[PDB]
Amino acid sequence: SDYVNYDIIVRHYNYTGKLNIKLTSVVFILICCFIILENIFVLLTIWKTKKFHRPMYYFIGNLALSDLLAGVAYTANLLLSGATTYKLTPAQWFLREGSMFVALSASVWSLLAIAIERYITMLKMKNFRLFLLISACWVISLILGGLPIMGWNCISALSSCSTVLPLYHKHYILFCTTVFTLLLLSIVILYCRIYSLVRTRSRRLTFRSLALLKTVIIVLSVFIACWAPLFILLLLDVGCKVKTCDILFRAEYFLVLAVLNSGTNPIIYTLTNKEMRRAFIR
Amino acid sequence: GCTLSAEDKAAVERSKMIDRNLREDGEKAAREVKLLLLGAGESKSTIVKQMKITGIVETHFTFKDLHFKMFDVGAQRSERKKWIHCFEGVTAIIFCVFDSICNNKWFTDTSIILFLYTHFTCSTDTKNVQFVFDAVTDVIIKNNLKDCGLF
Amino acid sequence: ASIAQARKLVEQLKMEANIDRIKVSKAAADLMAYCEAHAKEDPLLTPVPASENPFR
Amino acid sequence: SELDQLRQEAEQLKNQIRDARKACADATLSQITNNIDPVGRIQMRTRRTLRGHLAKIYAMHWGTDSRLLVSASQDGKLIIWDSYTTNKVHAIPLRSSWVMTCAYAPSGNYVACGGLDNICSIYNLKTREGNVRVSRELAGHTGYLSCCRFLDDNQIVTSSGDTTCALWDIETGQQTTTFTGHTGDVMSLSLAPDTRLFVSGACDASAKLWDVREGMCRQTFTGHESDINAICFFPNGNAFATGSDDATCRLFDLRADQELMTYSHDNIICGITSVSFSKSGRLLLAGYDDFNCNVWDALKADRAGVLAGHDNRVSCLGVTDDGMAVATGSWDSFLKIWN
Amino acid sequence: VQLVESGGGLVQPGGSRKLSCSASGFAFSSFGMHWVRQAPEKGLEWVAYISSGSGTIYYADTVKGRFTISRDDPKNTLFLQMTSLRSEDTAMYYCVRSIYYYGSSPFDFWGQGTTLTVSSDIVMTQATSSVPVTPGESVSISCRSSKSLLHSNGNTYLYWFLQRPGQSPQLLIYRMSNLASGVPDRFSGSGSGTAFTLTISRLEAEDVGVYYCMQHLEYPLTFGAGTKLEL
Ligand SMILES: CCc1cc(/C(C)=N/OCc2ccc(C3CCCCC3)c(C(F)(F)F)c2)ccc1CN1CC(C(=O)O)C1
Repeated sequence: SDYVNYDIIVRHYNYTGKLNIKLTSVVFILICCFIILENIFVLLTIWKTKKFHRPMYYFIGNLALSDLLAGVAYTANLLLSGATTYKLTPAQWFLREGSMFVALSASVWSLLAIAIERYITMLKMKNFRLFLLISACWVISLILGGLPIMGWNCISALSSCSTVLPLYHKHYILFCTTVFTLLLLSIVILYCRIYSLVRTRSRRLTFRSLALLKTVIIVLSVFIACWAPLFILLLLDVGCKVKTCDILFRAEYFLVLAVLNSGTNPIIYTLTNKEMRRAFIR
Repeated sequence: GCTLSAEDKAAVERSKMIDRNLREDGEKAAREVKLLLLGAGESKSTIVKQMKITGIVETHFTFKDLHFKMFDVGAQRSERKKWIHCFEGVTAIIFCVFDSICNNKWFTDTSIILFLYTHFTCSTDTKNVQFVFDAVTDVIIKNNLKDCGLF
Repeated sequence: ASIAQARKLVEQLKMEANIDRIKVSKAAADLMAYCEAHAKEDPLLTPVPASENPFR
Repeated sequence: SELDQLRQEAEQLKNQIRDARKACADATLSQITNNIDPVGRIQMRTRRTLRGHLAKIYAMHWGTDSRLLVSASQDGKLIIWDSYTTNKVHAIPLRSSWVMTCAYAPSGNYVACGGLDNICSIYNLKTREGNVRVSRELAGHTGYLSCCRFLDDNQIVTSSGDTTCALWDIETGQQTTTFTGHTGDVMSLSLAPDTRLFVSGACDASAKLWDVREGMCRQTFTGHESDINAICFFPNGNAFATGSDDATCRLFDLRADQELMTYSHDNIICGITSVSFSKSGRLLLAGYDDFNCNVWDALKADRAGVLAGHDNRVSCLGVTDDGMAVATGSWDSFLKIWN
Repeated sequence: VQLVESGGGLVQPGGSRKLSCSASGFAFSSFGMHWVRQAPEKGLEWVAYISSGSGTIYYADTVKGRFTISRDDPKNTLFLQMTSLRSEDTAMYYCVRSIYYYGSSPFDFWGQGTTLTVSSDIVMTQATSSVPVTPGESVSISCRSSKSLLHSNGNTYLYWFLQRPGQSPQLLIYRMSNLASGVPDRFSGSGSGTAFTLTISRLEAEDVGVYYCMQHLEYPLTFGAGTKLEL
């Protein structure tokens, strides 16, 4: 169309079943404030400690920045959507959707960057991979983000829309599910391999302690604890038709679990590091 | 680089060649272990003979894909710091048989191997090589864990 | 033994005993003079236009 | 018997010298000289960053044209640089990796170095075959080797932990003079502009002034509490500045044979690793354990205009003859040019 | 130090020939090499180049694409391969030694030559083809440029060589004012951009020959006619 006609919103909310369908907002805003404070604090501490100007803390700072972006995008989607949608062009609609997807993508990719670098460092020993990996993360996130404007939408074939999001074909949802599964599996296998390597090379011959499980369990458990419900809900959404499942309307509460990871992350990647704690001491 | 003469580009090339050779040497030499042997007055050569063996005298042995270089400064038995000005980053220390050694600020996180980690040496205890090899491998593992945040 | 050491110490101190000294204010004037005299060729103290610098 | 008499004579001489010095302590340098405007805030910034060393840097030295530099580090290398274009001109491999000092010949033909091997080596730069080769090796000190400085193409002077310093003849290879008298390890030295005198500081907390031609101790200097790490020499030919492990640097004048002024601050509780002056004697530059190189004034006793860029300890710094640049090396393995 | 080269003779039209040069006495792998030619009665003329490291190669516009230059570092020998020889190419060919860093002297050693027989850019012009001279008198030579040879970095890349009757050329003055090692100190030369003069004091014997001026600002490298002193 012209991308400015107002009948698209009305028609799609009508076909969905939400046209006639705030304390939560306050609670979520406080959560986002907490997230912003955490991530700013992590960045500010890494900057002002010269012993920390090494690639590891650079990757940690990247994850902090990605969390920072996720928070503000969540808040903007909380405000700019809702009753303000009917009086809003489809342009801002696509804007909101892309703004929400890109930051979550960036966070999940930055996790994999940190996990990949650690595994290489366990190659026993003692400026290219750094920029290559960080740029790969950000660029692929930006590219996969904006595809809603690039000709994928149910504006032409109305029978293939989505209950949670009125203007996405199921193909977008399936694509995102595949990439998420891939990344999660890779992170799990990388950390289990690191632990297995140290466990093999030390506890094979008696010499003349580890406590490495205590951090792998925490990292893996928090990750899988937060992201599971949203992933399973988006999968379940595909197998149901419109005006059919009453649980598909309940996606208002599952998003906070996804956003809460961005506030859990600084605690985990800081407190298990003792030098980082004694850096926070002053 | 359009405002370079014909003679400036030749200088640029030879600088690049020098850089290449420096990087090769550094890659070659980044994987060797330095050990500072110490000990009290005639408390030390018994080990120095066991591994098939003015100025700093330094010995050299190899074992299981690790290049080892050991040094001796036992001539100066007076309280020594004008040699600790330069040994600050050593991997470990080897005794043979103490407050100043293990309780200093530059050695805050520097293990020390001991002979009476602890061990017992006898006439045919050739395991004195495997022992030091094992101890240094353990030191290296701790170093790597501490660097990559995983500890 | 220590007789030679003590004798050498005494002779060295006796040599150091004699010196044609001056007054501190004279030293201060001389240092302040050497400073206020040769200022302008001390660039790390005085700006130099960027068009005539070998280090941009 | 004579020991007690000589002790009493030494005590009398000490009292006489102390009172002779007190006879001229008119007032402090600050009091007579309240007529000085502070330089103000002095800010420099990295123009060039030199990369290529792979370990800690212990020593550097400028060439006398103000464009070439030599530097030494524990990766067993000795590099010569073009600071205008950042080009590398030469690279020289050393026999022993425990080096501590280096020098460059005022004509451009030779460099030198040394350390824990008890030897001082000499290198010819302008050969007809197109390489760098060793010309000489000097042997005869008993402790380690601390500092050296050419006087011409045929004379060098060198200090050791023997508690001795020496003068050599490069053509033959023998000491033509020796200088004995300290008690602890001599740690540093600086040449005068006319190359007729020198100074040297040691572990026994003292200093002594020496004359090359005759060869006996002239003057001595007390005033610190721990050992002396760094010593440089002021443009007049009458002054020299120390920097010690009690977290202090001090200034002086030889003709008045008494200390004048200190340079300390409570926020710094570390040791000074290096010092250096500036042409007018208006910019004392001192490196520190605490990772950053300060910039002190000289007469008003009060400022430290940091040169903060380095991520580890600073070892060495020096200023040119035309006076337009400063370099610093560090334990983080980088060299940096500043103005 | 020595540079001995061989591989000369005469060929039929068309045809081909290879030449070689053998070095001994210095560190051959840190230098860059040149080939320079001279017709049986004319001046000098440059041919090709190769750097230390084998990264750069240059060729003269007259025979570019029909010659070839290459080296072999581990055994210290230099080659030039050339094909389809025309009737013009009859000359003597030389090998010259050169090194570049801040302050080096290039073109400072020439070989002994080798004879072959077969059956826009800057201009440099010698003043006078021949001058009559008398022992003991100060004398002066001059050639001239088209463009300015002076650069923004502050140098002036003009050179002077001398050739005694029956020998190889010898370096005298490099980068327009600097005197080479092993040269008696009675020589000197200066000039203003685009105009230059070489001057000698207390004219001696064994200083008969032809004086040449070369520029080295941009490739190609160009020569002048020559200026012969008679005695
Ligand atoms: C509550 C409804 C809602 C839902 C969403 C969604 C679905 N976000 O999903 C992010 C994501 C990011 C990344 C991935 C993968 C690909 C890249 C690598 C990481 C995994 C996935 C995935 F799917 F694969 F899991 C999902 C956005 C806005 C709104 C708010 N709308 C309700 C309406 C209103 O309030 O009026 C506005």
